[PDB]
Amino acid sequence: LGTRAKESLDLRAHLKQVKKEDIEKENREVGDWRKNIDALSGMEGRKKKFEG
Amino acid sequence: LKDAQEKLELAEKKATDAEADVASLNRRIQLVEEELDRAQERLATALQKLE
Repeated sequence: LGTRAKESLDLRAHLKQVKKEDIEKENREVGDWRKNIDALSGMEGRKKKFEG
Repeated sequence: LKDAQEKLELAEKKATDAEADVASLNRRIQLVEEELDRAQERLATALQKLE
């Protein structure tokens, strides 16, 4: 019984390690943008839209 | 000319009325600038609470 429990736990732990290795590996892909605002109180362009 | 005189007077009055609207538009510009700044600040705090 102890041997069976040990082998089952070993297999489960090995699978969990294989998963968790890549789980911790590339977890920085969550870096994205937040798109805050600044009120753009300094835009003083001219009316020359020809490019559309 | 008399009619040109009345026309120039009316046009200068129209200029002055446009200046009164210039004042009102200035007030709109200033208050909306306050709104812009307040929105910048509130958006910053909302994003922080999101974090």
